[PDB]
Amino acid sequence: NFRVYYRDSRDPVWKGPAKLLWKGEGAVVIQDNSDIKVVPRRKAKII
Amino acid sequence: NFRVYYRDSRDPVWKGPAKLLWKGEGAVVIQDNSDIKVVPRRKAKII
Amino acid sequence: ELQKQITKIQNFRVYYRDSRDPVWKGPAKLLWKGEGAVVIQDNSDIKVVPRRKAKIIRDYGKQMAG
Amino acid sequence: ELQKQITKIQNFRVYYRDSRDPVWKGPAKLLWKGEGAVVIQDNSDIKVVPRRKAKIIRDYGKQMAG
Amino acid sequence: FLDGIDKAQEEHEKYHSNWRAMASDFNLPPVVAKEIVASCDKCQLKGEAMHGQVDCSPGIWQLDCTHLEGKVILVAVHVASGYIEAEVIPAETGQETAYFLLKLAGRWPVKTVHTDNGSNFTSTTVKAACWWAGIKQEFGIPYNPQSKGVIESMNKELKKIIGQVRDQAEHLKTAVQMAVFIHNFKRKGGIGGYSAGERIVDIIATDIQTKELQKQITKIQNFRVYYRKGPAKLLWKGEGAVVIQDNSDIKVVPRRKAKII
Amino acid sequence: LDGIDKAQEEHEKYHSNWRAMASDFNLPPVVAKEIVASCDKCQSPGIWQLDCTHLEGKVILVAVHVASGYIEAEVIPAETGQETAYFLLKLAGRWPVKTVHTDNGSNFTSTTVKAACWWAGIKQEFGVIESMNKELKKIIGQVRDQAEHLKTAVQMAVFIHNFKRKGGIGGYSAGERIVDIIATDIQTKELQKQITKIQNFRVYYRWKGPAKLLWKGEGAVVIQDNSDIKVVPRRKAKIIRD
Amino acid sequence: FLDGIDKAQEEHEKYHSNWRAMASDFNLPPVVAKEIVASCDKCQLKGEAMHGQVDCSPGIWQLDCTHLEGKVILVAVHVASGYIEAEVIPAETGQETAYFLLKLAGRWPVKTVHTDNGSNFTSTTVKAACWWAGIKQEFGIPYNPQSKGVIESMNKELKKIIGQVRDQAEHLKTAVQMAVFIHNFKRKGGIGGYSAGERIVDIIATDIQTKELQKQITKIQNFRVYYRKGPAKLLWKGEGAVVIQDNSDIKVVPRRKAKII
Amino acid sequence: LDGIDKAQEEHEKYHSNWRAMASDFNLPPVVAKEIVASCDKCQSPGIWQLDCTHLEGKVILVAVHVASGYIEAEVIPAETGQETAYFLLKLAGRWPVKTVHTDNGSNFTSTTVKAACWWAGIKQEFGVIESMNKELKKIIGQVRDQAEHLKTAVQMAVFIHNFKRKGGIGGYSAGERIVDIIATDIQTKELQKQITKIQNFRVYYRWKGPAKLLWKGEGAVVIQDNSDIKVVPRRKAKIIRD
DNA sequence: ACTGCTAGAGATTTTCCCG
DNA sequence: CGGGAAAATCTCTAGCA
DNA sequence: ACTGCTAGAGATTTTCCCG
DNA sequence: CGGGAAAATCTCTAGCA
Ligand SMILES: C[C@@H]1CCO[C@H]2Cn3cc(C(=O)NCc4ccc(F)cc4F)c(=O)c(O)c3C(=O)N12
Ligand SMILES: C[C@@H]1CCO[C@H]2Cn3cc(C(=O)NCc4ccc(F)cc4F)c(=O)c(O)c3C(=O)N12
Ligand SMILES: [Mg+2]
Ligand SMILES: [Mg+2]
Ligand SMILES: [Zn+2]
Ligand SMILES: [Zn+2]
Repeated sequence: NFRVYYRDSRDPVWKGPAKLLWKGEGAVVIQDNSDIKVVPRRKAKII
Repeated sequence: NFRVYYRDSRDPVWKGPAKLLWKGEGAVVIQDNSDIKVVPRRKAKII
Repeated sequence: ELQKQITKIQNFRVYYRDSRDPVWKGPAKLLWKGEGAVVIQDNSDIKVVPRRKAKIIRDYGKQMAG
Repeated sequence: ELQKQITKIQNFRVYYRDSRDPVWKGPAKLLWKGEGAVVIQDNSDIKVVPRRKAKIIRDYGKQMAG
Repeated sequence: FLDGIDKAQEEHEKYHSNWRAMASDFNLPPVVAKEIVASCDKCQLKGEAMHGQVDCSPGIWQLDCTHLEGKVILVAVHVASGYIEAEVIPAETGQETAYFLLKLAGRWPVKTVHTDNGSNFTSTTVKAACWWAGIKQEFGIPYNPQSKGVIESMNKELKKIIGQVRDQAEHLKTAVQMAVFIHNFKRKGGIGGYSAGERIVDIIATDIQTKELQKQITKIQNFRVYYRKGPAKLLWKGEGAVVIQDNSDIKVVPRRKAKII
Repeated sequence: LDGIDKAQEEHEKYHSNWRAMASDFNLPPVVAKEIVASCDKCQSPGIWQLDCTHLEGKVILVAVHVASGYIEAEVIPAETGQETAYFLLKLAGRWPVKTVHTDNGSNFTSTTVKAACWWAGIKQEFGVIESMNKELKKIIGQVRDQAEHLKTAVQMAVFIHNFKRKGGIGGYSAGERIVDIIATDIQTKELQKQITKIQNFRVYYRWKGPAKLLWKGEGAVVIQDNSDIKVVPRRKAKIIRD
Repeated sequence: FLDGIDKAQEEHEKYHSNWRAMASDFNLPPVVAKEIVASCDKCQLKGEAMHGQVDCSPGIWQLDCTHLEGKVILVAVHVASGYIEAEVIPAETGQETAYFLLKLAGRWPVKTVHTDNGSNFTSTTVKAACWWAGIKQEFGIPYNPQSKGVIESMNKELKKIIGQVRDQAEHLKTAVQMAVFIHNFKRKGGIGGYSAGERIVDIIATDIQTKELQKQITKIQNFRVYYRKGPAKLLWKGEGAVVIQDNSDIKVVPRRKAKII
Repeated sequence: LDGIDKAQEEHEKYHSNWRAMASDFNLPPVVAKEIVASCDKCQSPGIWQLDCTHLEGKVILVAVHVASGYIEAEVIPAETGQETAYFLLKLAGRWPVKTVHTDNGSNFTSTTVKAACWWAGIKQEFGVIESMNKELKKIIGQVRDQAEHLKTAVQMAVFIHNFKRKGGIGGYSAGERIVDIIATDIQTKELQKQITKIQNFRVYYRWKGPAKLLWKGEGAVVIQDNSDIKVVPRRKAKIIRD
């Protein structure tokens, strides 16, 4: 399992940690609180 | 002699041609109509 | 029969990119085309590239200039 | 007398950049310091660098670790 | 390092030092300091420094709206070639966008369209137009203009050309069509030294020609190759190598350890 | 190189065009073009037809690419010169238009259309058109119920005609045919450019008299002299500009 | 090419084609097409793609104002080291900026300050403060933030650190001072693996030490070197090379063709 | 390497500290430090003094670095704990402050100052200060006419004291002296870090008993055993962690 | 006559450790 | 002289009105 | 489960041309 | 095989809400 810290959309404040549901080249799908989200890999960090 | 085409300051429209008075690393001094101006070399083209 | 078609399909040129390299690699030699992947021959190296990352042309300027 | 001072001034490290290269070059060996220019020794190459483009340190971490 | 670990953790809970500071000041191995930093939720404030790569299949189009002199210009680009279409539309409505996309689909083979989440692109009319024309809509990540970089760049380019021809036209629609003409046929460059129109013609013709040629090759050349496995389909044998496809995996093997039936 | 004489024999007997010779015998296009241009026994993509159709009280401007039958049709608010000029400018920005044939109407003669054609470099001249314009009306009748406005039905009909109707020798669609034709014309233009660039040179070989250069290869130079094509080594030939 | 030149010029006066398009379509040499493009005033719309490099002398400071939660933070940075100072000021006035700069000058050897053309930095009070303290003011190109990139970046960094410590303080001035502390002494990196405070101490001490050492060397070692010229002053002889200074030009010559007196 | 025995002889006779030995004989600092630490015959930068000065009805908080006499003085609106804590936090963010000595005043004892010192890791303890505080008043009297407000005059006096007044053995200024002292303390801290890192290792050479590692060079390993320092080849020694 | 930079996250290249 | 592991360097991005 | 790019201006590296 | 010149490639930036 992984921890995801992300910046969602035009919001300077970083969220996290979120569960990584899917990883691709250039983006990821995260579940941060029964809220599935898709984030560019520029705006995310996976640990 | 040289011709200088420049973008002066927060104005999208390009001016020119102007006489090159001085050339340095990263900037230039131009005279565009009895108006001495200093422009970054990012915003100028010398021919 | 088959050899002519194979030579013709090898006459096509492919431009491609890798998963993390933003620059376009030169005109590789097309060897095989499929629904999702393209098999190319670039500088003695046989590669499989995603179809999503490949621009396949013929280059008509070079074909007319031998 | 003079040789000790010359060795001491050569013990200083210089980081520098060239007129159009944005990356910093490694810790060259200081040979001479002046008002406007600095003469350095980087990888068997003796160079003259503008003082405006040079950060001259000693690196006290490396001095204490021979 | 246990005691040093407690001191480093207590110091980081206050100053949030980077791994180098705690490695230096507490005699810690770099991995331990990096772990201490990575266990802090307040220190994860940066993403990985890379960009993605947009799809470039021959059927992909990118659509956007730009604004100029109070007018709205709907601009579409063919990603593979750089070929553009642009229309000055009275308003950013679903009707106008649906009409533009339906007219574009009837002039070129449009398979998928990549747009942002603007209200005009997400209307039910545009959805119905795409459904009728067999176009797949792909909105990427909301508020991520980079996913449409191609069309965005074209916006820039288009406006640039308009600034060069605005004095030759009395209306902005005429200048927009002149700019489309100039970009598509009067600017050469790119992969093949082409213009956008030449390049798109090459792309589409190459797509159809290669598809038919490979169809003929596969119809005629039928073989089964065993390497190291099951009956993998032969794809291309030559130059002391065999490219095959075993279980939806196109792989290259040396000519050795490969028998063709 | 070895197939030049075979190419001459093939053209003398079978009289094949330069593209077939270059494909079969693997010759540069300039050599095959000059082979077929040396036979005194031997010796369209850019034309469009414009028309107007009146349906349900509205005007539809239809442009047909006649080499392929490719239709581009738009409903226009009024049959005026400004609308025709705008339509022509759009057409010229979309496709390589060089000639348009019109029926000497009031709108097609106006000075705005003349100015647009002059700017876009289009030549104006005053049964493909009728056949396509009737097929378009048939398709519009078929698909009228699927749309509310007439313009949407017209664009749907254009889509169906260009990509959903197939026929001819090879069973291709109008879009496929027009891309093939335009690609062939691009090849023709590049070959003409190559010939024009090459024709300003002269070659001295073995020295013999001035000769016409055909191809400048990596390790060979193909030239013509006295209506005969010969290949000479690069070091054995000198090329000058005249 | 004369006729081709006239056709290319007439075509460019309408479409403004790039040099490749006119080279391809009119059989022109690339230099001729490039000249045709370069003679058009309407086609000069791009500058050279490079960045400059800011001065990095040990006495250079960069000052800027940033805003956070309705408060104004005046931030100064030492370019050589990355050492920062920051104060929450009630207003962007000449009085406050002059006080800040006068206090900064009395704590570190400030020689020149690099600021933008904000009204607070260009006031007569700041000018008088700099004149009294012997500081040279350098406003670069107006509306060019890149010339102050260092301080601008520090702004970013400073705010980042504040976002990590805002919960530990009840007031923004306390959080700003905590952020200054953390940046200056709790973050290690850069050229020497230093913190900002360690690096600035090293820079200043190295400056004074090297200046005195070279003064002693020049006082003791006095020689005149003739190469190939006049009596050039010897700078450094060693490793089969001689660095000298002839007529305000520090040049390196081989040990050969060099006589030292 | 060859100067180790000479270093021991020099310390035995002249008793020179490790820095002078390392400078003269070109030894790694750990070896010279262990040489001077092996002589049983043988065997401040981070302290500041805070005070308050009342002048013209206003309060000036003055912090003096006593190793150099470096003054940092600010006029504060009120003699409260909050102002003192803010001043201390600024001082600690500017310079490496480890200890402050105060006169057990009401403001210096308040819980806000205690919290600030705890956060910044400063130890609080309850004639340099008086001398500097009188010199500051003298300079303020000199430069009062050059400014309107008292705070500007105080900062001008601080500037003059730190950089325009010179004295002592070498004729340096307070700023110069404080940078030298802080640089020396940085060197001391890095040497202590190196010694602490190295001390967790043991060396077996030639095998002999466990030994203390001193330096790990490129082609040599300097160790100590039985109160005697010896250099052995890298291949001839094995290093383990205990 | 003046001038983008900085710190962190991966990825890849260099060096060290003991055979 | 050589693999595995670790340290060092290179590449590259957001944010700074 | 998705993804920065594009065209132009210098600068530097490769290829060609005739000895 | 080799310099000079020209063509090709590499590097890098603004602007695209
Ligand atoms: C209301 C719709 C839907 C949701 O988002 C908004 C806002 N937006 C913003 C930009 C923009 O930021 N351009 C600058 C830019 C920056 C970076 C980059 F890589 C490419 C770039 F073009 C657009 O282009 C755009 O079309 C929109 C838009 O349409 N909308
Ligand atoms: C009224 C004063 C005087 C005249 O100019 C204005 C407007 N301005 C704009 C930015 C700004 O654009 N930051 C973003 C950014 C963009 C690029 C880059 F390289 C660095 C960057 F920080 C500033 O920081 C800033 O201080 C000012 C300012 O102060 N003023
Ligand atoms: Mg956009
Ligand atoms: Mg700023
Ligand atoms: Zn943290
Ligand atoms: Zn132009």
